[PDB]
Amino acid sequence: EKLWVTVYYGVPVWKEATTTLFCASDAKAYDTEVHNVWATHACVPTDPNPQEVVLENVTENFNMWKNNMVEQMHEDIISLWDESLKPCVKLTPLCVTLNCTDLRNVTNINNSSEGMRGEIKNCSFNITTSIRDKVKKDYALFYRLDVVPIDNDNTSYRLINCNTSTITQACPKVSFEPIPIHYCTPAGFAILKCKDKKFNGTGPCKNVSTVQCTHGIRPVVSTQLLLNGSLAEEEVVIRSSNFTDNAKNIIVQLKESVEINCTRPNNNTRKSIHIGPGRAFYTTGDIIGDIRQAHCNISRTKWNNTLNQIATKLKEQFGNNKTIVFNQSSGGDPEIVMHSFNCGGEFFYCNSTQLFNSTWNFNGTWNLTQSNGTEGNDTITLPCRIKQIINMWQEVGKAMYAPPIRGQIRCSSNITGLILTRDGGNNHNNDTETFRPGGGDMRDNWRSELYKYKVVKIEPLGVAPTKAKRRVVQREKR
Amino acid sequence: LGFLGAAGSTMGVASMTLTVQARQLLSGIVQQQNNLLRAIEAQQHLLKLTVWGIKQLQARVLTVERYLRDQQLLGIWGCSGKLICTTAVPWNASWSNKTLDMIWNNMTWMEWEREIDNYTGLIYTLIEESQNQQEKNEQELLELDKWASLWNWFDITNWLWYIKIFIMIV
Amino acid sequence: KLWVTVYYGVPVWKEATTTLFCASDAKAYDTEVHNVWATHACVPTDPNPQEVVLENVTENFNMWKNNMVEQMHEDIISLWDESLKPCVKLTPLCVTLNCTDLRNVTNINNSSEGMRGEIKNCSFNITTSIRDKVKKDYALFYRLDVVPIDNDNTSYRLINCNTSTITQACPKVSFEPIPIHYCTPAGFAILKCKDKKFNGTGPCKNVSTVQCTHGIRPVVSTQLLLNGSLAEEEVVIRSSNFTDNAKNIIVQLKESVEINCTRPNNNTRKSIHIGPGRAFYTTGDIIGDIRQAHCNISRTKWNNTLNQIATKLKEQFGNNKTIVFNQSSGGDPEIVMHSFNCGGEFFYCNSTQLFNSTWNFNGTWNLTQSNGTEGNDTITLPCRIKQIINMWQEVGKAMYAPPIRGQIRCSSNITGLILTRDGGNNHNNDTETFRPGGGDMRDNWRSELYKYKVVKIEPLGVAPTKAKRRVV
Amino acid sequence: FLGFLGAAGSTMGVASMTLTVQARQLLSGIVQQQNNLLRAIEAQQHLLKLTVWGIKQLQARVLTVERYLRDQQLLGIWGCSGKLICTTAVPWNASWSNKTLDMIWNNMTWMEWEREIDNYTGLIYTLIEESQNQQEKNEQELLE
Amino acid sequence: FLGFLGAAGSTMGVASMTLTVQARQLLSGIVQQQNNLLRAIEAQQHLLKLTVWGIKQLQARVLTVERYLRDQQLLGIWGCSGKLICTTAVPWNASWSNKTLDMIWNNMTWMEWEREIDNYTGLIYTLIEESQNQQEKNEQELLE
Amino acid sequence: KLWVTVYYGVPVWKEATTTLFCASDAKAYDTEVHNVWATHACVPTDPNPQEVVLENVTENFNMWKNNMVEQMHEDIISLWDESLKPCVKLTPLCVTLNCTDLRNVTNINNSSEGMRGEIKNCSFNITTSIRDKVKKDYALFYRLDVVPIDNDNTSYRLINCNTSTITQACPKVSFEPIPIHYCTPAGFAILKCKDKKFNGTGPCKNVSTVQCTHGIRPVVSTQLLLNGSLAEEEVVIRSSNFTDNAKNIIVQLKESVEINCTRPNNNTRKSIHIGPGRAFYTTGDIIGDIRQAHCNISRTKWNNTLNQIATKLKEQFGNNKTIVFNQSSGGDPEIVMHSFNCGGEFFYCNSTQLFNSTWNFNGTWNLTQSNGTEGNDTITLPCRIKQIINMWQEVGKAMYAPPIRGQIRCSSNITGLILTRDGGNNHNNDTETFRPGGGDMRDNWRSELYKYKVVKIEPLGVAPTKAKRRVVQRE
Ligand SMILES: *[C@@H]1O[C@H](CO)[C@@H](O[C@@H]2O[C@H](CO)[C@@H](O[C@@H]3O[C@H](CO[C@H]4O[C@H](CO)[C@@H](O)[C@H](O)[C@@H]4O)[C@@H](O)[C@H](O[C@H]4O[C@H](CO)[C@@H](O)[C@H](O)[C@@H]4O)[C@@H]3O)[C@H](O)[C@H]2NC(C)=O)[C@H](O)[C@H]1NC(C)=O
Ligand SMILES: *[C@@H]1O[C@H](CO)[C@@H](O[C@@H]2O[C@H](CO)[C@@H](O)[C@H](O)[C@H]2NC(C)=O)[C@H](O)[C@H]1NC(C)=O
Ligand SMILES: *[C@@H]1O[C@H](CO)[C@@H](O[C@@H]2O[C@H](CO)[C@@H](O)[C@H](O)[C@H]2NC(C)=O)[C@H](O)[C@H]1NC(C)=O
Ligand SMILES: *[C@@H]1O[C@H](CO)[C@@H](O)[C@H](O)[C@H]1NC(C)=O
Ligand SMILES: *[C@@H]1O[C@H](CO)[C@@H](O)[C@H](O)[C@H]1NC(C)=O
Ligand SMILES: *[C@@H]1O[C@H](CO)[C@@H](O)[C@H](O)[C@H]1NC(C)=O
Repeated sequence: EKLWVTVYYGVPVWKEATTTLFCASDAKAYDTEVHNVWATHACVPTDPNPQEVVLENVTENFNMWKNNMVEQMHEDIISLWDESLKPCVKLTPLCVTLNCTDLRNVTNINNSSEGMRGEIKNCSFNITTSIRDKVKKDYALFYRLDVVPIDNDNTSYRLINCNTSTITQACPKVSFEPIPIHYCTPAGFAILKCKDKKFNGTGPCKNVSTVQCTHGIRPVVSTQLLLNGSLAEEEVVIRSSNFTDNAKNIIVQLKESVEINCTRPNNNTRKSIHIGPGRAFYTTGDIIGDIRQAHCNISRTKWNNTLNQIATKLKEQFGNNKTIVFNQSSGGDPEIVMHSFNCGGEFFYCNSTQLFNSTWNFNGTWNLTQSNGTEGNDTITLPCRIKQIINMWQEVGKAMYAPPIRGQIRCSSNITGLILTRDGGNNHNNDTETFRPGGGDMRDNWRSELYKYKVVKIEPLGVAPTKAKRRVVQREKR
Repeated sequence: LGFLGAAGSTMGVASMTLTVQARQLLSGIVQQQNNLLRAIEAQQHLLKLTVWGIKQLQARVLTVERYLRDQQLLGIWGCSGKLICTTAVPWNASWSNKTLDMIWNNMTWMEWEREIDNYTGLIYTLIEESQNQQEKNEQELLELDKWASLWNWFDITNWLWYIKIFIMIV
Repeated sequence: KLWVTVYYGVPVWKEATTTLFCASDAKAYDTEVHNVWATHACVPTDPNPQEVVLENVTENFNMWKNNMVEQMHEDIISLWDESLKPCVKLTPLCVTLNCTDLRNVTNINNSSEGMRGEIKNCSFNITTSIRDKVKKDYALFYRLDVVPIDNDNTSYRLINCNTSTITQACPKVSFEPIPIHYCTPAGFAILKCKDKKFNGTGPCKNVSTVQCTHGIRPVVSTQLLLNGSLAEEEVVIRSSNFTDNAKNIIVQLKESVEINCTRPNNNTRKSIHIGPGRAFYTTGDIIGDIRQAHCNISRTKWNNTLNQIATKLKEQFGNNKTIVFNQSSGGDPEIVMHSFNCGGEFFYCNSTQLFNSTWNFNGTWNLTQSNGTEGNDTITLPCRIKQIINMWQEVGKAMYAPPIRGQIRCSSNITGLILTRDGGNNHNNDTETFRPGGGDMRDNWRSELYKYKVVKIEPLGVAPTKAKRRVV
Repeated sequence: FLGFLGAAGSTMGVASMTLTVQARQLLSGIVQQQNNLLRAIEAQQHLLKLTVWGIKQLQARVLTVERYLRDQQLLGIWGCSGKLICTTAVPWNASWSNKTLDMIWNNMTWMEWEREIDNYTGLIYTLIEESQNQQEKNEQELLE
Repeated sequence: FLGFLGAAGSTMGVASMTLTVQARQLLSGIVQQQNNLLRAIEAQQHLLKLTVWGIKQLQARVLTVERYLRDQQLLGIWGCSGKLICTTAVPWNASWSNKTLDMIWNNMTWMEWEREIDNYTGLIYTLIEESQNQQEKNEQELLE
Repeated sequence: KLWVTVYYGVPVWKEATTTLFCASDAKAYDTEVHNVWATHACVPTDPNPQEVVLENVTENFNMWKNNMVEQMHEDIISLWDESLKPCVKLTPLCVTLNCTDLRNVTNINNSSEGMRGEIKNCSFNITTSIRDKVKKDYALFYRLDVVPIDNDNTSYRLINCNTSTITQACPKVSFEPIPIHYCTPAGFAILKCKDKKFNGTGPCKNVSTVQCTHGIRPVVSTQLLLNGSLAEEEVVIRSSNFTDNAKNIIVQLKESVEINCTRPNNNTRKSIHIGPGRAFYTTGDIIGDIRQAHCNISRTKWNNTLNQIATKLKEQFGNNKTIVFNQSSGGDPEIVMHSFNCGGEFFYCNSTQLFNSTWNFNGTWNLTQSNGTEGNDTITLPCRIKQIINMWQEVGKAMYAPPIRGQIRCSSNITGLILTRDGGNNHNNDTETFRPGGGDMRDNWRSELYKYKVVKIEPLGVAPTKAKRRVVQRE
């Protein structure tokens, strides 16, 4: 009946801790030696076979809002972007009055100036390059949004954020293509994966596994609709900090991939004007062919069902006997008001009014509408304005100019999630709930993937009472 | 696999008795990973302190500290030899008032430590380390025995082969 | 017969020089504010420091050759350098500065009472982020920040302009000094003298060790040590060579003297844009009468304080001695006039009413007591503001401080004095003189680090014993 | 009982029983024991992008890691890697301070005894290195 | 490192003479020695600060330490963390080599020896630690 | 029975790539004021280095496939990046320069010297820190660093000003090369091929090993190799593919040739303050007249050394082929003119005289005799001076050398050549046309890291034995 401490190295005991994660991406990118991605350049290779064990009989508590991974991932992507644009030309010298004459395409009225009118502004200006004593008059086919009327004059515009921020042009060579990034924990640490088929933002996650490396979390930054992300399993899942609270954002994860065909159907000849010693400012030379409106194609039926599905879950989350309004964003940052995301290296400010507009009766028919022909289903095209000057999402002092991508641009992203925002607005006799689209927080975008991951440390050493005792005998012979 | 698992299995379960194996595997996985990492750093050689570079560097240091600290304790406790090591320190009812069957067959390792954490320090950081210090002293204090050394020398004088000759006669 | 016995963990330490790290209090974290000294970067301070005492020990100390002083000298200046590194450079700001006597054209507020000239309302045509736009803008520069130019009664310019850059201090960063705990890496330790009186260099009977220094506020002050540590029931005087004059004389006080300092000016902030995403902050309008900055000091307290110091100095330079407290002869305003930072605002005070004392050796030394507060006018120190500040060891690299919106209130604790013995021929009359000193971040560091020294711990040890390695 | 360096003034004998106290804090350090911090910085976050202090803390860490390792490596060369108090077969030398064990362990403190042996130390270390060579050689003959 | 491998790799036998028992401890000894010399240097200058060379030395220090650990970790996996030359219970799968033990030790150099085994060398290591477990499981039955 | 036994420290290495740390005596750290290629960082070299000779060891060394050359190149470039990072930039100085008054006295001064206005009393309406006030100043700029504009016989600018940023190097920083010992970390080793002459790639008979490389000077030169190493008993020609014409021909000499070089002028070092805390450095008149920089080569020694190289070239392409040392083909001046740095000052020396010799195997030559020891033994190299150095790899990132005060004198040790074989139509004529080359600093490092090869150290080793783990078997 005598127990003595017996130290065991390798006991299966762990503790919720935080550690410096390291990136691990496929080596193929290193072999291609493109090294144009704003990350992955020095990112180590990934274990060909992911190593995961089943934590059976285990019940770990998981909290998305308290997942330090999201905070770290946020800092990582923020720095990676800064790192990439750190050594690239700035548009600080380009800060002059811009004589923005409308594109000669206005002379070609055709049909409402072809696709769009005033979207592109052939602006001219006086610049001082490496030669300071000598000034130079140059023209740049800038788009709208990037220009702001200044003197209230007809052809008097200026680069947006000329004084509010320092416009830095991202090096044209660099490529803004998110490639599967796998965050990995160092030895003595382990990412816990909420394996539960369905899991609310916070709470004990039953079905649970673990990984030493996150799945390929593409650092895709997109507003409202989450493109190219992790699809929900079987059931669309809505996650909020405080659903009843309005300020809080609402993370809706779609179970099915709504493929979106976005393209920039304009053949573009890119130009470059030298501004500063060994510094060249890239702009657009000419829009060869009729100027057409950039647009994205999405099956109404698919989206109609997707809005039907989410609506049901929103009803389950709140009052199943309440009305539900998908009103469009109530103003705010252009990114928040209109779906935005990167495609081919150009950010597409695309309208999403058509997407978020339909409403639903608590007792309305809940059937999945089928297609009624190519013309019947058609596609939800979106008026898109390309804003090259892109400001930081959480800082005003920093803004980045975007090099024009020469030639036709086209992408095929999968819609995998949607950020919404509940607004009670004193619903008359309640029985109503508005869910305008949300976005603008990169963290929110990262949570959509780390929703299951949870970093924990490991403690192999362990002591326990055992009838056995250390034998005081020391002499080998006696 | 890099993972011990078997956390849910309560202490004493065949898995908890076969932990040694999974631990030998893990200790090995550490090299399988370290060697892999080293091989790459030899090829890519992008150890440049980049955004990921610094991360990799911090990560490398953390792993070393983890391995070193756990081994240091083992060494001071006189347990550097193998994972499992019985010690001479008896358990106090204050540390726990449960039968071995309870503390084991009934408690999982995670659950167990949780209760002992309140005493974990006094158990090993103090008494256990002291035990070894006293043992070490007694060792050399017993190595000054003159007759023992002379008899021990006699053993090396024949290198304990005389007994083998007896076996040869047998 | 004996055999070497390897003893691991022997309690033996040796003087060493190593890098140290700061461990700021976790309360600073909670505040969630950007400190210039990166108090947030500093690791959390261990709740209770371990001050294990080394009994039966007599460790010698050398405060004048301590590495930590030099190491921190660099650490504090680097912290400032990296803090103001990414801030507006105020480079284009310098141009032609046409100025007026006061922001008030006449006695609009208090021209008569207001120190005429202290405003020097200078106007200038600066270029905004738009390269093709020039704008006339006005600003207020205390005489200490404007130099007459072209000998034009109204033409002036920034003081350290032409010579070096004057980057404005990033406005978000706070300059509130937070206690800092320099901690030794594992395998290293800091030894602390507990002796109630310590010369600074020599043996120590009460010696303790700490893995972490006590909290030290990195305050930079001249002719004075503010918010510093206190001696023990005795003012202590330390100098590498007391019989030498140049060697600045460090004094640690046993009693703290309160110093209330404030800016009685309600000021506003004007963000003149100078460059894309670069906003220069200046004072827009002062709301009300203009009152010069000052500091309140007790007569008796300061009197009693000097008395004790004077005695210590006679005990240092022969009993029979007359300690004459003179002021600084001349040199950089930094070391001529007592200067200190207050709520993100530099203050140059004329401590003439703190360093004016002859005191005959044969005089009443009875501790002066307060009889009537009305009669005991709290010494008021004439204080001004030098917004542009300059590095102490470097001619170039000057820095600007953005104005703070509103009146500022400070109340630090006098805790030390820096002095410079001058061997005037009058010494033949035993009239010892100790002019105020300063001008060296190191002198301030030596005052707070005298009791600490860092030693590497060597756990490896050998010893002879009758025990022998047995093969069997 | 005694603190980290509590046996500093204690005789070599008394201090010999407290060796573990120091050995326990050779690698154990506040920065290393931080693990997860109650601060936005997580495991030194990212060295705060190599801050003035981030470097210091990083550097200070490597010195604790290399130093402890160096000390172990030594004991490892001397064979008694895991052991704390070892027993060498190196015969003692009279020149190394002709003193009786009573004075050494009941009077001289480790700090004092070291200062004396400092003059002749590295030599002893080499004598152990070659003694293990002889030991390994002898053991090899037995293995054969 | 002064006498770093003072004697070059001869026939594994001639190399496995006193040379191995000595050079090994001398090599590891001088390795620590030169590492200790670096400690005095960085203590004397303290100029190593994220410089082209400062980053080089910092990464080099980390490399050496982690490469030392991997070697020692491996010794630990097959309970050989004590003696530099530890025997195992694993027999030699003739597939690894048919070479006469004499030749292996009389007409073969370590440099050549490892290559023909570079394929199995890793396979062997796994058997070495797997057996260590078999032996421990047996020790776990010897109840000692 | 055979039981595998683990052996620690088995003498086995493997070609590896490892980060190398510079090790210099740092004897210049005491002179903290003086900084050179980060001398302070370089940890002091071991006072007693020992080369362990690898007896009965043969190894292959690929002087070209040598990672060290690559690392040195990256470290050398990064060193310059760090040195120029905090230094000033001539961005605002790229103004229209009214370059006139080539020289004060176009009569007695330049007179016969081929000066023809090398320096120019160039004046320019540039601003200063005052910003508001704009002042015109005059500074002598070398015709080499200046480029004419509008051909108005007046408007001029800096050769790279419009297309490249010029960063003024900090004057306090010296550019004297110091011995840098590239030391490998523990667990790694640098093999040393000790054959008398090494083809550059192949099995090496004599092989040794070093913990650190021998002192290697960071010398950057073109068409020549200065303060370098010497060959063994014989000039050695080294190339990746000699029979290929493009591959640069690396030659290493067995003996050294003194190259007395000096700028024989007393120069006043005028400095111009432009921009807050920014000061440009230039020349304030030349004290006295202008003497053209020149280099002294032993006429006979050179004749002999060239003959030695020629004989080896015969041994490389058949004696039948005549060795024709032609002058540089053409291209950037850096390569066209043997250009090096003297005492922190960059030279540009015409090398036509040193490369104008046809060594026809069919012509008899009994070496050369310096009977006229006094005179007629100094091939005076017409040396020009340049201050604006362009990055050897990129178009941008140029650097200005602040003028040095007084006469700049030096004496290096020619220790080899960098040559270029030409695909001429005279291949049938058998006339190996070899012309001097340069512009690739990697070659400079190869010429010194040729005898080194970094390899990993794997101490752990396995070996079958007749012994078994019986000791631990019983527990
Ligand atoms: C570096 O050193 C070399 C060697 O000294 C100098 O060049 C050689 O100089 C010698 C004279 O000292 C030259 O000799 C002359 O060559 C003529 C050409 O024929 C050559 O080839 C035939 C092949 O059958 C040989 O038989 C013959 O000997 C030569 O090698 C000969 O026609 C000359 O013959 C005689 O007549 C002349 C006068 O016409 C006399 O001066 C001679 O003494 C002799 O009686 C003679 O042999 C030799 O050709 C040179 N070689 C080259 C490569 O040009 C370099 O000039 C020197 N460089 C410098 C810069 O100093
Ligand atoms: C065992 O060793 C013997 C000796 O090396 C091997 O026999 C040799 O086989 C090779 C290759 O075909 C021949 O070139 C030799 O002539 C053989 N020598 C002798 C002495 O017979 C044999 O193959 C080995 N067996 C295995 C399977 O390892
Ligand atoms: C230098 O020595 C190498 C050998 O180390 C010679 O290279 C071999 O030459 C033969 C015949 O010329 C070839 O078939 C081989 O392929 C070559 N390489 C090897 C590795 O054997 C070489 O000819 C010598 N000379 C030069 C200029 O390289
Ligand atoms: C102080 O000195 C004065 C003058 O001698 C004397 O009258 C008085 O009693 C003394 N005591 C006090 C008030 O300290
Ligand atoms: C530059 O321009 C100013 C203003 O016209 C003039 O005074 C000055 O002489 C000019 N300098 C040169 C070099 O022409
Ligand atoms: C070169 O060509 C000549 C022709 O005269 C021939 O005699 C000689 O052998 C060839 N090769 C050598 C070794 O020079």
